[PDB]
Amino acid sequence: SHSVKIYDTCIGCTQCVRACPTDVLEMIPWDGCKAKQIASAPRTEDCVGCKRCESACPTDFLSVRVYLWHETTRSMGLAY
Amino acid sequence: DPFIGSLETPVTSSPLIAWYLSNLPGYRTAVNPLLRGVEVGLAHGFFLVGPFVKAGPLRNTAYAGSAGSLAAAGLVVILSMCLTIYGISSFKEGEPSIAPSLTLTGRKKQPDQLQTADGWAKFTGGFFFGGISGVTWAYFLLYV
Amino acid sequence: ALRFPRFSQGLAQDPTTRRIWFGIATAHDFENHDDITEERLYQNIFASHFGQLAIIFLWTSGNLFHVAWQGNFEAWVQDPLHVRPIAHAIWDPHFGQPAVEAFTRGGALGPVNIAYSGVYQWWYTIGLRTNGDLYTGALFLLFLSAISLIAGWLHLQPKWKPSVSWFKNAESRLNHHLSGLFGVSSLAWTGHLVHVAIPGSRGEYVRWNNFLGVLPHPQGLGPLFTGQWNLYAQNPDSSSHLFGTSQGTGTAILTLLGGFHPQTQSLWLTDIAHHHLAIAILFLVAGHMYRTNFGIGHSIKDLLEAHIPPGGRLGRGHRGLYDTINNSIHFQLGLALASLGVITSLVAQHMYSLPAYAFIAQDFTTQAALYTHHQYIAGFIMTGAFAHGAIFFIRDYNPEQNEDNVLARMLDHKEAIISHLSWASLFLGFHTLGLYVHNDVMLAFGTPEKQILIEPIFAQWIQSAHGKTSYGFDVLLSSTNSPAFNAGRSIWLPGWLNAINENSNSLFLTIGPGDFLVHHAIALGLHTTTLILVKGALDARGSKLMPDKKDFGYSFPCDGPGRGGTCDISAWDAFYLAVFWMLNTIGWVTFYWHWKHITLWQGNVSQFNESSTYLMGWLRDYLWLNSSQLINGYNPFGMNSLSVWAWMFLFGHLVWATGFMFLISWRGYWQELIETLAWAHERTPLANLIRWRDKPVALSIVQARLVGLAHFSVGYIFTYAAFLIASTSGKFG
Amino acid sequence: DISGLTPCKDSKQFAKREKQQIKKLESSLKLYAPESAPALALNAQIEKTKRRFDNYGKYGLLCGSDGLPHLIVNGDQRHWGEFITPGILFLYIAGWIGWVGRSYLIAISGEKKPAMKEIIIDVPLASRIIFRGFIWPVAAYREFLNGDLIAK
Amino acid sequence: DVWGSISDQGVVTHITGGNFAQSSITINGWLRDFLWAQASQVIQSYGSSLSAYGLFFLGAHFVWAFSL
Amino acid sequence: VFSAHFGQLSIIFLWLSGMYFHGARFSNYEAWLSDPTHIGPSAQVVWSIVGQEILNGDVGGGFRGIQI
Amino acid sequence: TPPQLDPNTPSPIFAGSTGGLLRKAQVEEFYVITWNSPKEQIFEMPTGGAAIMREGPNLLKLARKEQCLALGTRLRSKYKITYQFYRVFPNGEVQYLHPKDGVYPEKANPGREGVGLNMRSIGKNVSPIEVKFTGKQSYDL
Amino acid sequence: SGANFARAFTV
Ligand code: CLA
Ligand code: CLA
Ligand code: CLA
Ligand code: CLA
Ligand code: CLA
Ligand code: CLA
Ligand SMILES: CC1=C(/C=C/C(C)=C/C=C/C(C)=C/C=C/C=C(C)/C=C/C=C(C)/C=C/C2=C(C)CCCC2(C)C)C(C)(C)CCC1
Ligand code: SF4
Ligand code: SF4
Repeated sequence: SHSVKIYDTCIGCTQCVRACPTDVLEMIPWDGCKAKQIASAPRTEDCVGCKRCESACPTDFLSVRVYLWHETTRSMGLAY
Repeated sequence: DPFIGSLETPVTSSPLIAWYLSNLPGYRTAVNPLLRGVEVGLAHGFFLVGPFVKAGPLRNTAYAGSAGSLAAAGLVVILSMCLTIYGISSFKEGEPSIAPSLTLTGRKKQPDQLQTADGWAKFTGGFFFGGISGVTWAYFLLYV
Repeated sequence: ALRFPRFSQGLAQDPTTRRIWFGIATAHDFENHDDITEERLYQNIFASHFGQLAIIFLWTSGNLFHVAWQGNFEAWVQDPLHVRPIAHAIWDPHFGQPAVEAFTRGGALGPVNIAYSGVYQWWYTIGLRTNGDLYTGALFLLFLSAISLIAGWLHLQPKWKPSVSWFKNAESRLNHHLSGLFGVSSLAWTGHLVHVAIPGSRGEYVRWNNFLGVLPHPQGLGPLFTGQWNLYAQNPDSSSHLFGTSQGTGTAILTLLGGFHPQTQSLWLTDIAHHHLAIAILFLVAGHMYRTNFGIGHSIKDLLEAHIPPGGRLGRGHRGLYDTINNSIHFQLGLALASLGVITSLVAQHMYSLPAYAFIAQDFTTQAALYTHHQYIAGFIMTGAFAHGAIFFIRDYNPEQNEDNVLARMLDHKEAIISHLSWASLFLGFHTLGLYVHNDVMLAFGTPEKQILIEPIFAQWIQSAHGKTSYGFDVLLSSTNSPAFNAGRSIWLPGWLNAINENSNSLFLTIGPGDFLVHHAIALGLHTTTLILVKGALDARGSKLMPDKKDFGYSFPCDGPGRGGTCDISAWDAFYLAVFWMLNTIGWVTFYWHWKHITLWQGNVSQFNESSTYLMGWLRDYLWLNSSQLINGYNPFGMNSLSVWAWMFLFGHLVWATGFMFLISWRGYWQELIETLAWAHERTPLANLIRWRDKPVALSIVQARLVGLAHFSVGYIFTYAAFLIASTSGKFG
Repeated sequence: DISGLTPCKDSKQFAKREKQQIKKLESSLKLYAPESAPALALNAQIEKTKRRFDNYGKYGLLCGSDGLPHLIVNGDQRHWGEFITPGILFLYIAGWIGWVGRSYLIAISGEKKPAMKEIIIDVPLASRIIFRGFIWPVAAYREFLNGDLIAK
Repeated sequence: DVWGSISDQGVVTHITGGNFAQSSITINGWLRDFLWAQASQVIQSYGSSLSAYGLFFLGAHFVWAFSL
Repeated sequence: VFSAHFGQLSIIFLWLSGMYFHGARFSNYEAWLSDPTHIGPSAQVVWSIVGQEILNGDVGGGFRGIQI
Repeated sequence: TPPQLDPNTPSPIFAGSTGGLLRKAQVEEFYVITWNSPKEQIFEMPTGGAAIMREGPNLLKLARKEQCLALGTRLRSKYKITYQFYRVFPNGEVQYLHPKDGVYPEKANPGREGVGLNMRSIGKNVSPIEVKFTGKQSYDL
Repeated sequence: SGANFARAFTV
């Protein structure tokens, strides 16, 4: 399973949550920004590594990072 | 069930085709695997004898039949070795069989004993014996 | 922990077929194994070294035994110029009658293989004359392989296992390697040359049984200890000496004659013995520099810390470099690989102009094969040096402990170095291509006199300085009166000038307008390859497109399609790109050498001098002209002994063309194809009783790139080797 | 003379090559009518070949052993015009181009959107800038001494 | 096997001698008798009225190598 | 789409007109008409600027030009 | 929210296709998506082709989570229909997967724990030399 | 045919 980490540079624009095709990320309330919310990645074991979340993230460098790791049936996307 | 990854077509499910395929030695269930292996080996050896004796490097000499029969025997031996290796690597000893236990009607049936260590071993032994017998019978018939 | 990759659980958990591939791929990478420590890594490295030594010794033993058993050494030593060496016998059930008839060469009773490795001349020179010596050597090397394996197993034991602090004792290792490994070995080889090789060259047979009852020099050891060493050079070998016999010989064992042996066109054995003696003395004297347990010597860390320039133009200088070098193994590997590559290139450049083996200048195919082989090995090693430097920068570099020293300053200003390398490569490529195309068009229109031909003035001046009088300059050794000519005239100049001023040999060949452009092309290739490798090494830690490259590792596929798309962004991809340029440059160099030497050997040097200035000359007068005999190995009319070379030609072509598969097409299409094939196999009758254990998946991206590169290299190497050997063997001149 | 070369007005291979080319042209000349246009064209070609050979001989080049002229980039005073005299000229012209381009870029750095001026050149300002490069060495040297050549 | 020349007597001499039937069953035959033999006119056209064909022959090779 | 089709038709007609004018002006059609077997067609003539005049090969019929 | 059940829901009208379930469905797992449609209308299946969804509750079986999510997001975007899918094992266990809190993840809701949060910028991570010879990774700290 | 060829070499 891959590893998805959220850093504190986030501004809570909800784009990464919408972009995910496997329902990995979600948003929780926070107090470190104006939008008063941050992202989190509970269902990491479902991540397929498509890196769509990193494509839609406005920041000098991305506040959500995906590191590829040990592969498995779910993360590889095998239908058989 | 439409959502299963298969289709119902005239060729896939026909009375003649289903009857023919359900009578082949590899598809019987209540029969111990040794006899089915013997039959399969006999058929395969008798089929295999031909091309080696017909298109080999010694097809134009007087040594065509013996060389072809020996080549067919070697192929049968190699196939038996491959079958034994696959049986060792795939099935375990004490575990039950992994064959389906119900038919299209849904009526429960005894699982096939071929998908087991002892069953596959019997099948491979029968196949080896049948292949050798078929090869030698074809050699006897062709050049006598 | 359960499946085949016992050294990595992550590779054992996944059920696809990539587990096998990645288990085979990363077996020797001891840093990534789970539960690894420094001690285990060092001990595994030690055991691997021992195994490699055993393999090398077994290889040379097998070579010796096969030449002894299936060769014609005894018949070859009598008539060196009129007997073809035999490598080993051929047994093949697939061979037809004409193949058996055609391959029977030499004096054998069956098919054999002509040996182009050149071991016959080496073994003849070092003093072997019968097959008993070869059998004895084979047994000795078998014993050496056995003892190497035994030592490896012994040192893997718990009781004899060394500790980490032992491995990092740099000063003692340097002292012992400089004094014992180098100096003593050279001294022993000098002893062998004095005792066996030189007397064996004059007809006296010295062996183990009776080497105590013979005197290498009639005076003995008296002159050496007295001080009159000159007595060892009183009677040199006469100019009419015949190798292997006792006609017109002398008694000296250490000389400084210089030049080549007249009959064999090789270096004198006395000169070689003297050179080895001097080198051994120098190494023995120089090996006592560093401090050890006896309280005197030098300390390396204090040597490094003291070299900091006042004024701070270099910053902190060399402070902290000792620990950086010691604590990291990739730094050591990179340094060793760079040195080995330079040494290999030196060997390749020297062994063709100053041959040291008897009757090797008359064997053209052996010379060509040896030169090409050594140059390719040198290129690969030089690429590996930069690869391991980049790995070091990724893994073992600690920014805090190397603050403001030379490494930090290097990481500071990468942009200037990259820009200047790019400028130099652009300049060279632009102008070389322009000159070549202009010459080609001028020849195409039918007017050769409008060509651009530039004389290599500087190289010709260098050759004139060395003592060549074929141009007109009178500088240094060329001039009759000069401090250098007077200083060196009494010892070695009389032979050196005669050797260099002949036209047959390959020592300092004449050069004209054709060599200028080829040298500039070689420089362009070197600059471009260096640019690629240096950029990959310096941009490993990070850049502007991805400033956290050190977290993902040395090799990773990509970073998605975002930010415009980032393919081939890692340093592994920089190495994979630089391999192609290395191959291209080495190919250019080998083409130049082969064409120049074949034109020289064939008799006329005007063909090269008139057809090397435009590219159609290379395409028509080198490849097309010389492929005539190679492509005719087998035809509808028949076949001859060149059939195997044509077959390997086609084999190399096929492999090279197959590489394009993996180098062009990418993963998704093949994954979809595998999807469909899996459905087809699962849905068929009489074949669904068999089920797979590993789910079939397409190859990864980096794996596909590696496979394509391997195919490319194999095809390239095999095709060129076949062409070179067949073309040089067809005419034997 | 230099590096064992022969002066191009004394070598024989030069004359042999000239004769070969002239004979090759005259072989094709014979086919057509003497008054026809192809005859005039071939006569012009022959005249051009003869003039080129005479000019090459008179210019003081050095043919080699095989018969072709060789260029000397060494720096001898007898070959000033072989490499050194043209090369300097090139640099001049080349510098011109570079200087002009640089100036134009600065001339559009003031505005808020220089991209529009980069993709759609303006002719008045460019024509004003073009002729300032005729004295590029002097301006470049003065800027280097002042220190405005390098950004800070 | 089709093009060629005919004489007054009646015999027909083809361009390549009719070797397609026996030499085209091997890859070596396609490389030697077709690519190697028929490329003589392309490369030996320098200094003649067909030099542009050789120039384009080299230029196409350059572009093909450039594409990689 | 209609307008683009019309533009393409105009370009094709211009190309055909150019080919016909080249056949009319710089060609040896009248020479080829009488003796077609021994004369090579040619409808392009090269200028004499640099040394490219060697491209004006002798096709036949008292003409020099690039064979078409 | 309490997870629901899918006892006896019928299925959409289909003619069959070769992109359905495979041996993995019998061996490893599959997924079941349920929704509610106000009218009988034609939609497009993720596997391939077109099908017709009936009025009332509709249930479907799929092989991967991505197919379920793609069909669900198409339903949400085009038809304005809520949906929910579960995962089914060969042993009969049913696991509720889509919205666990009863609310789509794009909207914040109190009661959600933070997972995998690093309270530093992406450029404050340590170098790989710091974490060498240990199992942990630089970004994990 | 000569005039057509001469048209190119008028200058
Ligand atoms: C070191 C490399 C070496 C190599 C490449 C060869 C190569 C060859 N051998 Mg020779 N040979 C060698 C050493 C070697 N030999 C030694 C040490 C002996 C003494 C036992 C012989 C004795 C020998 C005989 C008696 C014969 C050959 C023959 C042959 C040929 C056919 C191959 C075969 O039948 O193997 C035969 C090999 C052996 C019976 C034993 C050799 C194996 C040694 C013990 C170890 C090799 C280990 C290898 C390096 C694995 C390392 C793994 C590592 C990469 C991880 C082939 C040219 C045959 C021939 O004549 O055909 C024309 C044959 O009749 N060889
Ligand atoms: C004086 C005694 C001594 C000696 C003889 C050696 C010798 C050696 N050590 Mg060292 N070592 C010593 C002391 C000594 N050590 C001490 C005290 C320590 C503790 C600090 C170490 C620590 C140590 C380690 C940790 C390791 C070694 C290793 C080795 C081996 C090097 C590999 C190799 O064979 O290269 C061959 C070397 C030479 C022949 C030198 C020649 C190189 C030049 C460039 C030759 C130029 C080529 C020339 C033209 C030849 C012609 C070719 C021919 C075919 C014609 C070798 C057995 C390595 C190994 O292999 O272990 C098994 C290794 O792992 N050593
Ligand atoms: C002096 C010895 C030497 C040593 C000890 C090392 C040591 C190391 N290298 Mg370095 N390296 C060297 C020389 C050396 N290298 C050279 C000369 C090069 C230039 C090519 C490189 C370039 C290099 C790269 C590019 C990489 C390393 C890496 C590694 C590490 C992993 C090893 C491994 O997994 O490979 C095991 C490899 C194999 C078993 C599979 C490949 C086998 C090749 C492709 C076979 C080619 C096919 C064959 C010839 C077919 C013949 C067919 C027949 C018809 C002829 C290891 C620490 C790897 C790393 O990531 O380290 C951190 C890494 O990726 N090295
Ligand atoms: C033979 C074909 C070929 C050629 C010509 C090049 C050329 C070049 N390579 Mg590439 N390369 C190739 C194949 C080739 N490569 C392959 C197979 C690989 C493996 C993937 C690479 C990988 C590679 C790498 C990794 C790098 C390069 C770089 C370079 C540049 C090196 C500097 C230099 O040589 O400038 C000489 C310049 C020229 C010869 C270019 C041609 C000039 C043209 C002909 C002039 C325009 C004239 C004309 C009017 C055209 C009009 C067009 C028409 C439509 C009007 C240069 C552009 C290096 C780099 O970028 O350095 C800056 C570098 O980093 N190459
Ligand atoms: C130059 C060599 C080359 C070769 C041999 C192939 C081979 C093939 N291509 Mg690839 N391809 C290439 C270059 C090449 N390609 C290039 C440059 C591209 C552009 C990117 C592609 C892109 C491509 C696509 C897009 C597709 C293929 C497909 C195919 C396959 C077609 C089916 C078939 O004919 O295979 C049968 C095998 C051969 C004809 C190869 C020769 C084998 C002979 C008989 C020797 C066998 C020897 C024997 C078994 C050896 C055993 C000994 C050993 C145990 C030691 C086949 C694997 C198609 C495919 O996969 O669909 C089926 C397809 O979809 N290729
Ligand atoms: C406008 C003027 C201009 C100037 C002053 C420079 C200046 C420089 N270039 Mg750059 N460059 C330019 C345009 C320019 N460049 C363009 C248009 C390109 C894209 C083709 C490049 C691409 C480029 C590369 C790839 C490299 C440089 C490098 C360099 C440096 C070394 C010199 C050299 O190698 O030239 C190289 C020159 C070229 C390859 C072609 C330049 C010729 C252009 C077409 C002329 C400028 C014309 C312009 C349209 C005029 C408009 C003004 C008008 C409206 C009034 C130097 C700082 C080198 C380096 O980095 O050195 C540190 C290097 O690696 N340049
Ligand atoms: C990445 C990296 C790396 C790598 C690097 C490299 C790879 C390098 C190389 C380098 C090289 C490869 C170099 C070379 C050099 C050389 C030289 C420096 C030479 C010199 C010479 C001389 C000086 C000579 C002289 C002379 C002559 C000329 C003649 C005779 C006389 C005399 C002797 C005087 C490392 C590992 C570090 C680590 C870090 C990073
Ligand atoms: S896209 Fe980036 S900035 Fe926006 S919520 Fe997700 S992590 Fe935060
Ligand atoms: S990589 Fe893809 S699946 Fe994984 S969290 Fe990002 S968007 Fe979701």
